[PDB]
Amino acid sequence: EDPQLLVRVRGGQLRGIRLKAPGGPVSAFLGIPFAEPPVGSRRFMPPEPKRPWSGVLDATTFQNVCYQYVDTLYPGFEGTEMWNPNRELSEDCLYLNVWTPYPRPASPTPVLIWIYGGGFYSGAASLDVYDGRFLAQVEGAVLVSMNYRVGTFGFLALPGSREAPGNVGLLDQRLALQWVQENIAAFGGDPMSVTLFGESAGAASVGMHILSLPSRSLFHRAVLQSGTPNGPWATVSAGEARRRATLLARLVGCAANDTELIACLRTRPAQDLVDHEWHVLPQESIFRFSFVPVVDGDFLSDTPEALINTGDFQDLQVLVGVVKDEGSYFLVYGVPGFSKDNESLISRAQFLAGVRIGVPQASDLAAEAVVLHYTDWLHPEDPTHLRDAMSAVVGDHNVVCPVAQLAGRLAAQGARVYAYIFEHRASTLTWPLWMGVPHGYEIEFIFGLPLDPSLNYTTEERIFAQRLMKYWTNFARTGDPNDPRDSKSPQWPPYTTAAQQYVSLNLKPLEVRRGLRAQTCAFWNRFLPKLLS
Amino acid sequence: EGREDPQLLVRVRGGQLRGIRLKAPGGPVSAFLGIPFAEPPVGSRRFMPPEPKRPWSGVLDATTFQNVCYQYVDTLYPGFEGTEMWNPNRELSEDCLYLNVWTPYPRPASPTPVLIWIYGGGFYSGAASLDVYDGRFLAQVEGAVLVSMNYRVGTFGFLALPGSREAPGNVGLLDQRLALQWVQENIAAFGGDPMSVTLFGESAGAASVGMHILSLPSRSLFHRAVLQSGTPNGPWATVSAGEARRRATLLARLVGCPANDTELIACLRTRPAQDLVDHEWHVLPQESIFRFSFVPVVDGDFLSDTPEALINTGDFQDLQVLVGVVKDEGSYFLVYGVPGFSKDNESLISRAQFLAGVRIGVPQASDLAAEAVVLHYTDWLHPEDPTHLRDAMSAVVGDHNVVCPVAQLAGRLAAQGARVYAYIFEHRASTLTWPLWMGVPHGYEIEFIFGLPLDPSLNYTTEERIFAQRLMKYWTNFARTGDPNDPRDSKSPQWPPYTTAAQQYVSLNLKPLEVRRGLRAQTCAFWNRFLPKLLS
Ligand SMILES: CCN(CC)CCNS(=O)(=O)c1cccc(C(F)(F)F)c1
Ligand SMILES: CCN(CC)CCNS(=O)(=O)c1cccc(C(F)(F)F)c1
Ligand SMILES: CCN(CC)CCNS(=O)(=O)c1cccc(C(F)(F)F)c1
Ligand SMILES: *[C@@H]1O[C@H](CO)[C@@H](O)[C@H](O)[C@H]1NC(C)=O
Repeated sequence: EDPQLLVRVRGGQLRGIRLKAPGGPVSAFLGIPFAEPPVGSRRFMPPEPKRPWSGVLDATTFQNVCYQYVDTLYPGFEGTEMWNPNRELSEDCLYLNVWTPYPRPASPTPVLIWIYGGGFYSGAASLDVYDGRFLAQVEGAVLVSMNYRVGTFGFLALPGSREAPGNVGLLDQRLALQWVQENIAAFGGDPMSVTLFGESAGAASVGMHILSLPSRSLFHRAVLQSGTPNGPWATVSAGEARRRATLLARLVGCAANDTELIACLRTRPAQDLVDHEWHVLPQESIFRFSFVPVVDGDFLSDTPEALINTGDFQDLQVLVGVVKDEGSYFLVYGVPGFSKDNESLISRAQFLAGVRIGVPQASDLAAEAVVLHYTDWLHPEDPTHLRDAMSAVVGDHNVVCPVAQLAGRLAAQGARVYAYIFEHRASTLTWPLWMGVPHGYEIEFIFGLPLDPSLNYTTEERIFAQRLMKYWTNFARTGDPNDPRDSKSPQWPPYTTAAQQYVSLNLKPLEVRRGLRAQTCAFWNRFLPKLLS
Repeated sequence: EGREDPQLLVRVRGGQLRGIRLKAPGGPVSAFLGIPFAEPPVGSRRFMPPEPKRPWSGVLDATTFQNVCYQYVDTLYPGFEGTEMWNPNRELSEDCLYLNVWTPYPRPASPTPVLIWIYGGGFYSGAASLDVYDGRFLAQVEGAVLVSMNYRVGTFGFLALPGSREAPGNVGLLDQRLALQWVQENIAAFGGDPMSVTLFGESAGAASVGMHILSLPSRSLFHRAVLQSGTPNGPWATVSAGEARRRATLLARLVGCPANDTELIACLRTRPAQDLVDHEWHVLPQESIFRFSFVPVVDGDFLSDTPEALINTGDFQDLQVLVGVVKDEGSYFLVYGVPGFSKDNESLISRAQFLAGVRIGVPQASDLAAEAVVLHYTDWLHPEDPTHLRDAMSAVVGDHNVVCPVAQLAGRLAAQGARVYAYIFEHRASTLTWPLWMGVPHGYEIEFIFGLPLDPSLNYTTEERIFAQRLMKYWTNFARTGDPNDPRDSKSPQWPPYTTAAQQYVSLNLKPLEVRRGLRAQTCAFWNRFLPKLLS
């Protein structure tokens, strides 16, 4: 056997596998169990630390994907499949993955911990897009990724009940966080330098760890990509959670006590739960998800907004960002007149129709406010503008403005913030051009995929991917994405409340801009709330 | 007669006039001044609709300006030209219904298109005799027949107890209508063409013009319209009947005037004119700017419905209107009310002062509507910059009151059949006496349109003369033909009509015409489209 592939952790012995990255080998350990399989009566329950094992456990292969809805809108299409599960579905999914350089680091390496997205209803650490070999190999990072329970299995809550207190998916993450503290040293990783990063639902979990005291001792830095704990989609109230749980239970046939109800749910095949997962939304919406974290006054003392509005972030360091076209991706998923197979030019009417969807909570008047604000009064009926507007609304509503809000809140309250906007459209992107740089297409670059010679990316992009892996790791190492030996380019300045500087991430060297949709986000973050209050 | 100038003696329906030959830079003009067109609206005719002037005997000397209609006089800035130039320059009297006529010298042989000017001044002030309204240049240089007229302002012109016989409302507007009638009967005696009459006016004058377009009995008295920095629609140009009554009654109390409306009015008719003026500003519902106590009332008579209603639903194929604004419609008003602001400093305000100012500048806005205003005009990169705030404050006031109503008007008119030409006037006079920060304020296009820079003794620059002349060509071409362009100077930039499809309009300044798209389009969607929903 190969010594560089045998590791003893607190629970037993593991055998990793030696993988070939373009530039050299890396040691990988996949399918590492961090919890007792939360199946049977353990459904909806917090996770328990995994029992010790005998012999040498094989950790050379990806474990199962947590049970979730699978998308089927464009069957066999790379643009959607790249996010679908690539291993069997199982409730038995509590496993993590560690990549490290080969030979494993000589001195304690900073740790990256990735948390996936998928709107709290899908996702997996086995996705090719999340391949950790490149960062480990090129930047010599130790990189960790866990599976956590999504959808009903991870976030169905009957608040205040003992048998379904909610947030267990986030507990699954918190427990892998712990695992890394107890075990990562063995792989050469530095438990004293752990950066979390994540996108979409993932960025919000990161945020929620920032905001939950029990977690603030498991990491030292965060990166939130295209997602926040605050905002319209990442949390529900206890009353809203209770509502959906109860509704679902009704939907599969379970009207009495908390204990009785959940008991019956526990006796239901996975696909039954997923079969109705979607039917419990309060409105015909987009960028809305059925089972998400709940404000329980436990994991979350209060709402993320209350929490960011008054937290003390004296000792925090954070990288926050969006892409150029946060909204596009979502429109093809049920917004009348949109499709990836035509340029989706819309009429004024469909534009109105579509606003009541991307802002499901909006009053009649609140919606009119949006429409008037995003209409280009020079070309109020121009089909291209109307389409592009629809995207902007949805992206600004759900991502850009919430992010602007968090940055502003953090910076103002002591935190050290770096903000980007990601502006480069993949050469091999399979979505139409009208969607621009969609939600989730910075990831491949951060993870270093363009170095995969066979992915047919251009050289410019290979160079670009390398530049980001640096930023991200320099951040992990130092809390500052700036090369301490660079050099080009103009240096990435911290986001502040006074100047509000962020940078564009594109093929050209860094350019500094001021104000993250300042005027438009003022409208979302400052005025609209009055309009509904 | 017999030894006078045979070229200064004309007859009108009321009798014989003797006018005066005036000198202008380029030659002589004929001027007839203080021609009475109505019986003096005094004593028991105070507040009443004007009665047509009764013929006189002998030749009436029409060589000097008549009395200015009784009005409040600005004292904010004593002896300062900036303000003085708008103050009455003849004795104040309730006997003030007189018009003026300027024509070439000698008078034209073929019928000449006629320009009728109507002064602004909030309906609280204004005189056709101010220097800035001198027809001598348009007359001499373009061969225009120019008519300007006095009309009752303040209480005397617009105080109304709606529904009553003694104070029906709008008599100020009726004075004007009477002068238009006068032109239709008499203007041919001076060589003017009654088949070709063009109204024009600024601020309240502009609003006035709007109101004749909108008022059926006026729409045979003219053929074309110009509206400078004012509109019949908007926040300040009109009040409901309920609100007019509210203010009439309030004024009465303030002056001791407690057969119901009859008794009330009768008492008011016994008050010195000066006591009425002394109390005019107290009937305002809120601390404000760009609001005036006594303006036209929506009576369902002169004005059948509200101006807003009428422009929304009208048919204006036959209408040729030229409209526009100045770069800085709002600056002038700030120094008369908004704490922080003054002509004698650079008026850099704080955020606090800006929020306080928005309430004043938008007096009828709820707390929520005001937040909306403040969030729109705030620059969220620099929400505390004193210079930005100073200029946003100016822009709230300008947009709300002029630029957006004008935008609203052009939009509805074009959409409904009318030829509209729109402009923005961007040139600050080298001679302007206000501070730089005010930009090109409300009213400082007038001197150029009337051609005052041609007066050599006014110390304007050569460019400004060329420029003043260009603008007279535009105005006077539009008067002639309904189109401001020149068929003969065809190579020069064209001035396209404003259309809902392209919202085109031109910049007016020392440089050749530039065409632009969209009258503060986005910001006016706010004022014109959203804000009304925020309260509906
Ligand atoms: C990094 C993103 N891609 C591109 C290299 C990874 C692989 N595509 S896939 O896993 O998402 C996959 C796997 C199997 C089938 C299909 C489909 F083509 F049918 F869609 C796709
Ligand atoms: C990890 C990033 N994304 C891809 C960009 C994963 C899936 N997209 S989504 O969850 O964020 C999403 C996107 C669009 C529609 C829906 C649906 F719920 F309506 F189906 C979900
Ligand atoms: C119409 C011609 N203007 C030129 C700008 C003369 C000034 N009168 S005002 O209505 O425009 C005006 C000007 C300043 C203050 C006020 C007040 F009503 F608030 F007092 C009114
Ligand atoms: C114009 O200029 C002359 C000096 O060239 C000056 O004496 C005169 O007072 C000025 N008049 C005005 C109107 O300013």
